Amino acid sequence: QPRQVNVGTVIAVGDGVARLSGLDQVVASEIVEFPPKAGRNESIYGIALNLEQDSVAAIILGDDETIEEGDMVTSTGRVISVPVGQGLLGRVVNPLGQPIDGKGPIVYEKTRPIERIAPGVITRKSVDTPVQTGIIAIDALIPIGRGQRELIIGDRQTGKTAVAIDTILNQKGQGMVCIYVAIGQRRAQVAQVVGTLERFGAMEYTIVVSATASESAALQYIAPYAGCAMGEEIMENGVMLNGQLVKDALIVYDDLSKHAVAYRQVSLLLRRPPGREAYPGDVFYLHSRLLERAARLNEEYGGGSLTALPVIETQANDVSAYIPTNVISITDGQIYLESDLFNAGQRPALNVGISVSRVGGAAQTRAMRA
Amino acid sequence: RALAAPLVEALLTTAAEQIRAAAPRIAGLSASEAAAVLPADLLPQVRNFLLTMAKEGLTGELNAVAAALPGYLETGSRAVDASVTSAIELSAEQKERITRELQQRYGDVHVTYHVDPTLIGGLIIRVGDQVLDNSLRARLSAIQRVL
Amino acid sequence: RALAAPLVEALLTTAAEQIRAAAPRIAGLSASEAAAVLPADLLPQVRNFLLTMAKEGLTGELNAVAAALPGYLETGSRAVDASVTSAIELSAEQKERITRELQQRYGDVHVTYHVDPTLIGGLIIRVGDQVLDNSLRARLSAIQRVL
Amino acid sequence: AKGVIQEIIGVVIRAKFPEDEVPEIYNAIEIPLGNGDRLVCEVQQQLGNGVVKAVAMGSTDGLRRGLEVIDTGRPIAVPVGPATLGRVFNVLGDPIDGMGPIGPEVERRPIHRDPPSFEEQNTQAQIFETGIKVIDLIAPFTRGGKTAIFGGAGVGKTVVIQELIANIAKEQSGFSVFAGVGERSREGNDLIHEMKEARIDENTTVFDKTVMVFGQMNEPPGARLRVGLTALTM
Amino acid sequence: AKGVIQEIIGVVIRAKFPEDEVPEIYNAIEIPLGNGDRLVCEVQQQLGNGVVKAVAMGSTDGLRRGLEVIDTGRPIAVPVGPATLGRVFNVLGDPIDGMGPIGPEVERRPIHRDPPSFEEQNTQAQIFETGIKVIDLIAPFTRGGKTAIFGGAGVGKTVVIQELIANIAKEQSGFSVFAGVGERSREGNDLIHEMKEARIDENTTVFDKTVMVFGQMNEPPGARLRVGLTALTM
Amino acid sequence: AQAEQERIRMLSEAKSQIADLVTLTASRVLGAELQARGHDALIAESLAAL
Ligand SMILES: Nc1ncnc2c1ncn2[C@@H]1O[C@H](COP(=O)(O)OP(=O)(O)OP(=O)(O)O)[C@@H](O)[C@H]1O
Ligand SMILES: [Mg+2]
Repeated sequence: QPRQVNVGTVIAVGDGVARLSGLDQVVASEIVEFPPKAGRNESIYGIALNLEQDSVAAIILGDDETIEEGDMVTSTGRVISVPVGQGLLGRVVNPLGQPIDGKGPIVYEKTRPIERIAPGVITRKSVDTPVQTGIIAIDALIPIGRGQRELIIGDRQTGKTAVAIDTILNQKGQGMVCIYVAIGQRRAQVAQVVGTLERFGAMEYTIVVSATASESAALQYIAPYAGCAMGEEIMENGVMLNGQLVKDALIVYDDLSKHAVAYRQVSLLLRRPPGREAYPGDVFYLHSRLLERAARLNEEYGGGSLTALPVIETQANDVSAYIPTNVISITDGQIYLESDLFNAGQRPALNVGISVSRVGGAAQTRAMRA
Repeated sequence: RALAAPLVEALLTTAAEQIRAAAPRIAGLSASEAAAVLPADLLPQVRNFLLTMAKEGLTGELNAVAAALPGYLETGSRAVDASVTSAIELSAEQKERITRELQQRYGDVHVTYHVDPTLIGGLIIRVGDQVLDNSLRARLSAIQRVL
Repeated sequence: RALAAPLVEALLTTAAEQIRAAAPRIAGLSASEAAAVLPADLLPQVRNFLLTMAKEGLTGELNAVAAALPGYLETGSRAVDASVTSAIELSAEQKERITRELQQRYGDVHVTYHVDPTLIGGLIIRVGDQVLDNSLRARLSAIQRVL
Repeated sequence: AKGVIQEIIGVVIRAKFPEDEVPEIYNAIEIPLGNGDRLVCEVQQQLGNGVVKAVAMGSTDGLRRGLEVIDTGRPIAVPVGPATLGRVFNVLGDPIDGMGPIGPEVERRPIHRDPPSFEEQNTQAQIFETGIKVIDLIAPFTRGGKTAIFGGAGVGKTVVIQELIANIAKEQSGFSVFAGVGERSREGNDLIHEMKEARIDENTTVFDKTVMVFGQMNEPPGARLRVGLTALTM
Repeated sequence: AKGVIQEIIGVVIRAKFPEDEVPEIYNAIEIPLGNGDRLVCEVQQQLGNGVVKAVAMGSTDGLRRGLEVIDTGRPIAVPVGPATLGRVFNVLGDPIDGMGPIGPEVERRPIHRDPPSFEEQNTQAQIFETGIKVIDLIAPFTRGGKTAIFGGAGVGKTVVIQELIANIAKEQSGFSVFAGVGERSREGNDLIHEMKEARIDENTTVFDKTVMVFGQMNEPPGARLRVGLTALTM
Repeated sequence: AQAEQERIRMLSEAKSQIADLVTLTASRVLGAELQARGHDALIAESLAAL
């Protein structure tokens, strides 16, 4: 089945960024293919970010050491997309939808494009159905409801991943499909998380989207948006879980600070002007795009919901930094974990004085609220 | 208008002739070396341009400049450089046949036939920035997707 | 095509300059008359272009040929925007008069005409970054003197 | 009046127009999409030779480097009138609520307007009668003045807004405008729409007396920048 | 192959190669440098028509523009195997001890390799007794896992490391690798040599079970940058 | 359960290896067929879209 594809030439490939020369009529976020050549039997995709006059600066979703100057790139017409559906439950997949646990191919029929507009302005609904974390401190004082994005902010080692995994494990029969996006997290820690999920039988409804630290900064940059698209499909179409059409998704971004670091890396390698703390100017926009896609749709649009649990590490408990303040502004509530409380025996370590949940009692059962 | 057109064409032809004739005259020879090699086979502007080109010694692609001279008469744009790659070395008859066949764009466009025998029995024809690939290696990957 | 730019542009500019310079001296000549008029020391195409137009009698348009001469080896976009403002709307022969007197600035560069009816008589000539005003300047200078 | 896109870097679009038809500094670019709708940009910097740098107001995830752009001549035109009352709008003035589009007969006004001159300003500050005891006693407003609430959620700020709208609509004519600039879509929408639609006064809902323009965090920076000006025009 | 140096900015060397023979991203190029000894640079970037930016990993303070560079075609290859046991190497895998060079029969592995996949990860770990009260009580040293000490300038990082090596290096039950990236050659090494050669495990010294790659504070940035990768490859 | 998952992974890896071997064998057979018959017969396919 022969087709004509647009071809460009890699004129400068560097630290995961390639200038693709003439790729006219390329969409602003297409997937350039880098077809296999002598020495490489696979395709290394890339995202055509900067469409400058006579140049296409594209970040590379993979290892850039194989790409060479003068290589031909074919522009696949599709914008960056991730496979979605029932087939991804219980599978660890890199942000491109390719399995990395080696349990077989991902059986899918629909590929939802990442980086989608927010679900809507009037399409949402008031958050009423609670998300039962299983932690008394969270479930009583800082409630989380379906469709509410609740930041988990803390120091380097205070229990943020522990809280997220406890929330994921608790959703055994509550009709929730969990997603764990591991951005910049070491592969051994992602393996430990997957082992913990499998041990408690929480891998029948969990999707792990891991872009580890070794993998290129483009994969880490698109790591949350993939997975957010997965949850969007789950809340918009539903998946058959335990014989029920579950339309509720709970997505946990393992560390959005590492995502911001990856975005800063890909922006500075593209030579875009820096901003505060060397981050690009539109990183608040970066995180607001991702977190505003978590919504509780009304009954006219399906009635599904997507619950986001971003995780942030703060250096020396400085919650006044750039990315922490941005994501605190974006989210609907904060869970502050402190090392001082963690060492003093308070294992959940929530600083209930400063932890807030703007949804409030509406995200609690009437018994718990009373 | 008309007088300018004939004048421009004549100047372009003269420049092309000078470049083709004197390209190898100062080719490679440095500024001091090609200064003697610089013959009277150029206009004073053409001689100055050749001296500038051969001052560094890059007077090798001057014939391309000669090829640039005639196209600049008609505003160029006829390059339409296409590249054909097939697994077997192309025989002259079929090479000419496919050269003539890609007449949909400009006719016998600039074609640099390649082999790359890693291909199996197919054509990779890149016209400008549009590539057509019916090579059986492409079908090979398009079936191998079953992996 | 890229290599053409320097040499072709230099040759075309030299031809245009030579034709424009010889336009005053070589006016209404013939082949032999302009051969004795136009300097033969110019480019081989330049002398031919100077003689051929006069031989056919189109020597008056030969200077206009110079106008197209640089554009044959240039993008031809650096034409002065000689804006001409006049309250009286100008006829085609008027505009031809203005352009033919305006070629003294570069050539027949891009000229745009406007009305500005509040002017009386005269015409405002804005060539590049030099403006000559001759229409209402007198009255308002007078009102400045009166006040 | 038609140019071609040259560069696309995020939500900043560079577009080259003809030499004599370059758009002004705040005009709309209105890139037409294949699927019927259009992407309205806003010029920000005239530069070069017919080239204008503009802010996207949208995603720009489906645009090539050759798409045509149709200058609208005027800045972003927003519907103003009694028709645009009790309705929810975006930055571009397109009604994002369930009801139908605004009719062509409704007047469209430029988003960018000159603030009133010095001569028109009141020479003496005047108190603004809200009706709330603590507000009208401790921190009185100003007619044509600015007041800021420093409060989170669950403190009744939304109810205070609703009562202010109701009181101004009852005692005075008191039409109200609400511009949610960079708000959470959950808090700003479907928890302001529903609460104000449910809240009623003189058998008329508060939402019926209030215009809403919403530029939320998900929208590009230009939308959040110009939503305030949209509300000011309305 | 057979490029020419264009620019020498610090330890970063830009070299122009033929159009169809440009080195890959991580290939190793070599300046003959005369005297029978060559400077091995590692490519880092490809800039255009045969221009590549590489890191010298050497003095790069006595070579001029226009010097030829030979493209090896492979990344830095270091010896691996039992032949590297008990020997001290550079970043390039060249021994610096008095003993002879590694033989050609010894396998050469590139210093740039993919990390273990997600399948290969082993999450099983158990306590490793180290004999230090604070380490074995508060933050147990992990067998088969990653651990590190974060210390300032004046604190005793070197003392703690040396004590750990002395405690756990006799009962290794395996081989060991020590990488001296950016550390003093006074204590960081050449006295760890004295301590490792003095320690004896049943007539076989601890140094006989150790591969030591150095690249310390005196070396230029490239050596300190790739010495860790060389040690990891070994 | 871990043993069952490992068995499933091994079966998937075996299927992948079988597919790769089949692709290599098909490539070798196609190369031999092209060497025998000649790739010239594919030239007529150049007019399908160009
Ligand atoms: N009851 C508890 N609740 C939460 N954390 C606990 C509890 N008991 C112990 N911990 C600590 O929490 C750790 C789990 O990892 P944690 O959630 O703190 O990671 P993290 O915040 O993501 O940090 P890192 O950045 O180091 O990966 C355990 O290894 C242990 O040290
Ligand atoms: Mg964590």
